[PDB]
Amino acid sequence: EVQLVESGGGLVQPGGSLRLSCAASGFNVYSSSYYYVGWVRRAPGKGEELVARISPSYGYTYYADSVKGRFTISADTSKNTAYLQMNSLRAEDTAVYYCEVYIFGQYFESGQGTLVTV
Amino acid sequence: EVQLVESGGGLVQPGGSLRLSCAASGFNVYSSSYYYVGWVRRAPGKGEELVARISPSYGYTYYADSVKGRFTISADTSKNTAYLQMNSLRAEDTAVYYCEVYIFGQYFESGQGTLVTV
Amino acid sequence: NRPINVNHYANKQSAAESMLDIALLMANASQLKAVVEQGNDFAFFVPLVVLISISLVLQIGVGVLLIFLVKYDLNNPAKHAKLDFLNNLATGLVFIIVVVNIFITAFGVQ
Amino acid sequence: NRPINVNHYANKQSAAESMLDIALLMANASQLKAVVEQGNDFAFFVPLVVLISISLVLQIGVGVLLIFLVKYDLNNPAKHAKLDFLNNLATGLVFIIVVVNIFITAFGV
Amino acid sequence: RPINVNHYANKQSAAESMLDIALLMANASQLKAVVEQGNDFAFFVPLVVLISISLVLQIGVGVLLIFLVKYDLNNPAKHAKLDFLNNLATGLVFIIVVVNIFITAFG
Amino acid sequence: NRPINVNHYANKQSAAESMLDIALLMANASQLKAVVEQGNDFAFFVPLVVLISISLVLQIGVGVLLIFLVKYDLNNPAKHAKLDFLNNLATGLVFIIVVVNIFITAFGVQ
Repeated sequence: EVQLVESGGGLVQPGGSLRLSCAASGFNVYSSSYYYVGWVRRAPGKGEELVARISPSYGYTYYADSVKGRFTISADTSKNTAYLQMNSLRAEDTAVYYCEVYIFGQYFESGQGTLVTV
Repeated sequence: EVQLVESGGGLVQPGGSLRLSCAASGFNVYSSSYYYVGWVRRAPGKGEELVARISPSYGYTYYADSVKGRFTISADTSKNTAYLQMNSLRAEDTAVYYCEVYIFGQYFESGQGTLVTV
Repeated sequence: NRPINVNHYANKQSAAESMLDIALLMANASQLKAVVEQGNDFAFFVPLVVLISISLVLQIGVGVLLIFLVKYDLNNPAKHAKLDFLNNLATGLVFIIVVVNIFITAFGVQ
Repeated sequence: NRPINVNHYANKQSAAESMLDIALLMANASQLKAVVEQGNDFAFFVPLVVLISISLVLQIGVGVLLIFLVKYDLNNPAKHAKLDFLNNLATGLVFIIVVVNIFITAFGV
Repeated sequence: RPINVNHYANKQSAAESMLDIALLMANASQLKAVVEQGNDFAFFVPLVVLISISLVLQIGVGVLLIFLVKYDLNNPAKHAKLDFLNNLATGLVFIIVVVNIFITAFG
Repeated sequence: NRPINVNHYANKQSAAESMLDIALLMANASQLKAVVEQGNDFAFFVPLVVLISISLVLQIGVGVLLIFLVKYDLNNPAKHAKLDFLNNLATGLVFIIVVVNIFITAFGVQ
């Protein structure tokens, strides 16, 4: 079974910082694999928003304009892990954040996700 | 396996000087390879900025316009270690500095940078 | 098994597409010359010249789009929205190109 | 919200290659007709017919390769061995098709 | 054991310059032939304009390839220039191909 | 900003070589046709046809080599030996193609 283990949610003051991590296991990975890890957030009364995505081998990254420059995603390729660093957290960042993994057309999502309250 | 080992953080006053260093291991390096080591800084309320970059096999260097002529990047290929000498630091230099490596067209960065300036 | 670098595969396809686009542009340039040399006396001069000119403009445009499709990296997730839009557009222009070449044939073979 | 599905991307590209191939197949067959209607009265009849026929056979072969490049799923990590080989072969045959269309264009003027 | 990748890219740019030189020679020979035909040829004006554009583009690409050889692909400060110059050369070389396709068709 | 991806750089340059080689194949094939159509009566027919034929054979060969260069990832030290050998060979053949096109020009100017 493919599993994503998610951690780092919590309660923080506005303007604070947090670091989510997502260790993925149960599938083979190589360099030049068409692989992404990312983070998606959901909140009451709002749509599902893709927060960040990384190609963990090549290091290319995407951010939503709502967090671009404030957030930063990174990869830990030999530990098959990704990290999302949050800084200058706004009240509007209050949401549940789910790790995304994408492997060659197969989409995997966090078993629970984790809650960020600002 | 690849690891970056990063050191030299500080909290010095304006006009002070510091020396970041970043060892790398897990890959072979040669008198000719497309190897780069560099330093990128990230700060609350400002974008990511590449501070300096070097090709250790060749000693060609790049610097930011706010950095050129006061910092100096260098590399010791005998111990696969890069150094960033930072001189005449300014309050605007208060940022988290992360080591970067590029090899084989694939990217690695330091797991946690350092804050350098008061 | 160890996978393909899918960006290199997609670039090599975009290159073969640019090569076939060149071969078609060179055929339609030859058709244009062979029509313009016959001139206004030919029974279908106006529509055939218009069709060939449209086809050439579209082909040069698709070649430019294929340059940009080779420029951007299909591994870069920030570029997905551009590579996807550019590839959809290139496929749609190649569709209009093939339709116009169907009509160029339907006139030329007379 | 999801990334590019590289199978749909490779399929759209292989389809566009097939459509440019079909357009060139029609252009070459129209030239073949125009040459065969002139026949042995034209000093380059034989080589131009040979070049056009070689182009048609090559590019029909490429179209069959592109049909297989559409059939195999670029998401499947085992089928990559066939997909890379056939995409190399298609690139080579497309290059030869270019070379022959260069000679067709030079000899047709 | 890895290559000096600057020597590789420099040597590629050398071959690209050499092909551009051979093409510029062939285009200048063709323009010489065209100008000896004069206005008695039907496509004289557009063929002369096509070859003129082709030569100007080729001189442009040749100067780009001079700079793609002078700057060092290992020098990280030149990566922005070498990237811009290489994308521009890919563009101008495409326009050169398209123009020589039409010069061929009107040949 | 991030360093040049040298496999993209070498791909783009080998593509520009392939494009300039195709444009020279067009120029040489047009010259060949213009010579063969004048035939044996031209003073330099034999050497000029020989030189243009050598140029074409070498130049199609270079195009095939450039298609093999793009096959190997310049990021991979396991393939640098083949990449450097094939690029040496391609550059040597391109130099010979230039020398032949110098002689083609020297006879074509007559």
